[PDB]
Amino acid sequence: GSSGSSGNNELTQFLPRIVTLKKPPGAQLGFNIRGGKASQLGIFISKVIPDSDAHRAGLQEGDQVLAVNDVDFQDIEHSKAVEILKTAREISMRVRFFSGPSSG
Repeated sequence: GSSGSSGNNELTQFLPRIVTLKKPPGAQLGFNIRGGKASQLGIFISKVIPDSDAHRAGLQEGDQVLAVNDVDFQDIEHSKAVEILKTAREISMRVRFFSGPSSG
């Protein structure tokens, strides 16, 4: 199953956002994913096509992918992360700010 929240909310602070993609007919994600081999690492926005749904969705090299379509992306293979996204008709992963206000 799948459940969400409807209405209206806008309080950016430290909450994970939802980057949903529609993906047009004849598209290909529009970005790559890095991190993940065997250890665990994480699935982050390796690269984003400068003219894709993600680029528009507001994706930025760094937006860590917590989970994708419920499935967690904390301990998953790269290919899987690539496959899932692809296979998955509709992309709906959980991302969140993974960078402080410039340490120092």
